[PDB]
Amino acid sequence: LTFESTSRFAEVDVDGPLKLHYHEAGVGNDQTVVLLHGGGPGAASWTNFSRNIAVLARHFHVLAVDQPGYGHSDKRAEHGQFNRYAAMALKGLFDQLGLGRVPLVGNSLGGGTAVRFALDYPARAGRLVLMGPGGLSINLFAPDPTEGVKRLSKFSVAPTRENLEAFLRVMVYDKNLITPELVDQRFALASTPESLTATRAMGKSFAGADFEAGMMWREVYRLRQPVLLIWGREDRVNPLDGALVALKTIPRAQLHVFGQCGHWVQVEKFDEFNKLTIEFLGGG
Amino acid sequence: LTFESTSRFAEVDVDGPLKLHYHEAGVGNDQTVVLLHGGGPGAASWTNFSRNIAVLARHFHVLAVDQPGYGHSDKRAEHGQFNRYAAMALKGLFDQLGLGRVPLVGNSLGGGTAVRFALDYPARAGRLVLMGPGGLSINLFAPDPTEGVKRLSKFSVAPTRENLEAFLRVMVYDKNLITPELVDQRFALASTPESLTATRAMGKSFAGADFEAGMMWREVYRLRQPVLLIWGREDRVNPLDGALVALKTIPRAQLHVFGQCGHWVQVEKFDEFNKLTIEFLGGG
Amino acid sequence: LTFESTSRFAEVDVDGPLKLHYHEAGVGNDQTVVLLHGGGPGAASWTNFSRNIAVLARHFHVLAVDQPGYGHSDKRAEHGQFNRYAAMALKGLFDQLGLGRVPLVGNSLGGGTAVRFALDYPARAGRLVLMGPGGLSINLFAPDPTEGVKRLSKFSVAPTRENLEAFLRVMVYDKNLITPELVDQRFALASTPESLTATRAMGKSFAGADFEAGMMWREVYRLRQPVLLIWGREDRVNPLDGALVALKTIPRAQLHVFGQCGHWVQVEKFDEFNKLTIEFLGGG
Amino acid sequence: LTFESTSRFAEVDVDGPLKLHYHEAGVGNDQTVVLLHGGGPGAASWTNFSRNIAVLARHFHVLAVDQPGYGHSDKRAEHGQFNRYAAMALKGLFDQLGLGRVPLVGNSLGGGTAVRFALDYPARAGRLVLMGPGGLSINLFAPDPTEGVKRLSKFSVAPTRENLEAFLRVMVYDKNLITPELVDQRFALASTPESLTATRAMGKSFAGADFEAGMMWREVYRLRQPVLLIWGREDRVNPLDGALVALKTIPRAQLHVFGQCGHWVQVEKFDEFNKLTIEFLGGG
Repeated sequence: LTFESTSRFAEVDVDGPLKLHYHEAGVGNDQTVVLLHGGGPGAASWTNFSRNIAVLARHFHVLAVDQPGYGHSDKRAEHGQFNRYAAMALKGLFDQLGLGRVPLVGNSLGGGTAVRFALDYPARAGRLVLMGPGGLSINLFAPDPTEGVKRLSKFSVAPTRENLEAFLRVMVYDKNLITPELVDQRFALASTPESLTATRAMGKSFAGADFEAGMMWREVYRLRQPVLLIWGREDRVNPLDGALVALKTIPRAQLHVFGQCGHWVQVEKFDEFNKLTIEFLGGG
Repeated sequence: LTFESTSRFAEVDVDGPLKLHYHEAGVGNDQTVVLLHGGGPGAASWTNFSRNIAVLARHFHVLAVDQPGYGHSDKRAEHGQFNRYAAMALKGLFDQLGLGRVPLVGNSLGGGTAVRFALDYPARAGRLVLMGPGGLSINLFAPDPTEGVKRLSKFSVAPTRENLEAFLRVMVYDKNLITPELVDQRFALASTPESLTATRAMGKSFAGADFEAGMMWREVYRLRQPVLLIWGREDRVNPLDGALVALKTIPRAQLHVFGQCGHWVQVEKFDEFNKLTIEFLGGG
Repeated sequence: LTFESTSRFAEVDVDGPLKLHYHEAGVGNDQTVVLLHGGGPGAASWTNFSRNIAVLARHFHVLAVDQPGYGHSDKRAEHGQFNRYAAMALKGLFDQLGLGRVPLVGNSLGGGTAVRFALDYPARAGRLVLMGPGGLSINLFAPDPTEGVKRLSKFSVAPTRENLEAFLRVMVYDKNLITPELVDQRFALASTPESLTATRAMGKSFAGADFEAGMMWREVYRLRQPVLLIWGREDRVNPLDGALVALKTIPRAQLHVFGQCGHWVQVEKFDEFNKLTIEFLGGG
Repeated sequence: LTFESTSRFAEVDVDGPLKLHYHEAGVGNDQTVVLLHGGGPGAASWTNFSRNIAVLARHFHVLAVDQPGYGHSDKRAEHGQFNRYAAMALKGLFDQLGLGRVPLVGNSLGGGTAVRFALDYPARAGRLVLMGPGGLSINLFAPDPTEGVKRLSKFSVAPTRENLEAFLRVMVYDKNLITPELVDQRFALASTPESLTATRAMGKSFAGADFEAGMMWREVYRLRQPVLLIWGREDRVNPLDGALVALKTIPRAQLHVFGQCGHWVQVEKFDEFNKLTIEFLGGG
């Protein structure tokens, strides 16, 4: 399995044509699962899930989708509330691929997209696995913006390698994961005019009209599927107190918390995350 | 595997001779694990872990120990702080069986014993799996005593079948698990003069001198092993808010919460509990 | 000041004529305040706020309104979501009496009504004082129904003196406040056929398809006024964990928690409660 | 009232002579109260409590004590656990001035000292008012170190004007309180060689083998007096989740949380803070 061997494009209609890039693996396997990556500058499907896609593709038909604004998907300068935008694009892709009801796995912004998708198209989303998710999180104790969100904002205003390394270091417990190679690769993708345009567009999208669409903690009481919330105890972007409304109100919720783990559970606790996800989605 | 085929006794010295009953299975397997049951009237090892012992014994050398006051272990009318008493008995058994460092699995009172054991004899306890545990739990939001503890107290004062059924119903989410057969079997064991004597002795043991020994949330910052806390979201005896000091202060802690699950995780979520415990203790 | 001397009636229109009873004191004081009582069987304005009306009436023009279904207000057999029904009745009274923007003080059910009113008619509500409030509370840790709600339901199905006493005992920290006289007085009011009709109508409304209007924790981010949340640490009906979403999402929120205090803050901490309310509402 | 008019010195003995500086006002008022300031670089009694001393001195005999290492009190290069060191200094002052049982008001580091004092010398401490206190706080949700503590450490390693400004900005909700004049005044006091010696001695003491005496969340169940915890909802140094163990375990605890308020409650909510403290301590 390589980036190039798994690479696919589709064109969907979201206020006009929208190119989506995704990775496909495990084509032999009956159970389809959709993977939605985190939203840090320069993030994309293959790098977000590099420790997961091969293991999951042994069990499932994996569709890892670059969200609009990321990777090789289109990077429009203008769009509405991001999670609803991304959810509409994914729904376009489900229809094109002939999918019915499919489980979704999403970290951070991708968790927000997975939830918005499961609320807007309830019959299309099966079981959800959500790692340090946006949208259904509401930090009952942590003052907003969090240390993590403030470092992301600083990069948006001053997109330097130093500001990117600072944001990456508050995303993990083990700061040695933030290697010079990782910083150089993320920064090369994040600093392009097309990426910076998307990065800011996405910021502006969460304030003003349709802010309510981002307050998904108000709505997840309506989810009827099993939902596995996964958190790093030391998440400094979407901290653990953000899990409590979702855990209380989602009828078939579970929560797993990992000590000595920040915001990148799928990287920092890859083996434990892989085994939880395989068991929760029925072993395939 | 039957109650009779697995039954064992040992005599240990705890302020004089103390008979301990336990169940042994998986004698072929290299990794020993000790199971410590919950403390409800009439509880014992075989009935507490009936959905777990056979599955665990495929992977591990299982020692499921009737705590002093329960099952076929001695039921003294007088003893100190219960968890320290039970921990001293277990340590006597470890020495007799020639055990070094062994992981422990404990629900409720047994979780309290497992923790007291891991604090008092730190080199003898490996990984801990603790389900709705006593002792390291401190209910930061729930007024004490909880609905669950009050129903246990009512049975101690008025040991009727009706008061026992009432206490059992607040221990599970799915009240159909509290069958007439289960109520009749627990009540027959709970109502014996020997059991009632132990039941009250144990009550009196948690107030007065050595109350600090029961406040293990003050001490678990010192635990150096991985610890898997497991809770039912709807636990009405040791509610979920009781997990937070332990999750914060134990360096290598994890937490799993099950929605639609009360105080008997090992029964109500037996399959998920079994798989979590097997993976966490290294698959054996 | 007596029940009789302060007693007033108004007729308002909510799907037809609705008689409201209220108590008026401190006439000619510059600032009007409306008090809304809790919803336990036999509750009413005068008995709910007897340790408060005389003191508040030194500073404020006090209107203590019997909500529909309570005291001498009309006791209809059917209504929609209770808080919106009560808020529509209160709006009728505000219009009839010519009130502009008035601060509201509400405990439990009355706190829910005060919030529903402040959301639906934002220009008519000033500062809110909410004591163990319903509606905007969501018990993130406590399994629902709570011990307090379960004892209320038990009375509703078997309206005996013993079941009322059991419900009143989980309302207070100091169970000596639950005197034979209090039990007798409340039982007499709660067991009339009209009062039972109202309590049975309350049950159907809370589990009808109108339930979303009750989930005011979803909506209080919209409140623009200062809001003083007041909780008994030992509240067993609406426990302290129910404060957290409102404290987080109301911009100008404050929270005060009293140790050694249950659900009846205005009785068990009457002096401290009076003093907080007088200062928060501007001294009068 | 001025810095100069209220300035007093005492010599006490803690492993040898120790000069303490304090401010005295309201002499001849029946009730003495001791104020203990927070621990930010350049902090001292007069600047910490300038919006409070004049008001409190109308009701109380105020002693505002510069803790060892701050203001004009001695700045030793080495000491044990800071709160016990400061509590031993305060006991020396109490004995020297002939004080009996005195209520204590402390913010942050000073709240830790007030608690250590109330635990070690229980007959000498009355009612406690603790604002965003250290020591008895344990951040159950917030990863440690907090954004606030990290900016303090950054100043300690690189004691520049820019790093001090960055630390002062996470102390307050309204960043306009952090004026060039405030930064200039604090930087001047914080960057003297004696003050840097004291701040470097503070660092070593908090990560020395004396750390257990700092974990006062383990011990405050012993406090017998009424304790008023006061928190800014937006506290980024000692965040609100740090209140929960103390609120649960102190028998006569109260908590007050101000929305739109950071770590400096006594500055950002000075009027409401003064009024709460005056009422709680008995009006004087």
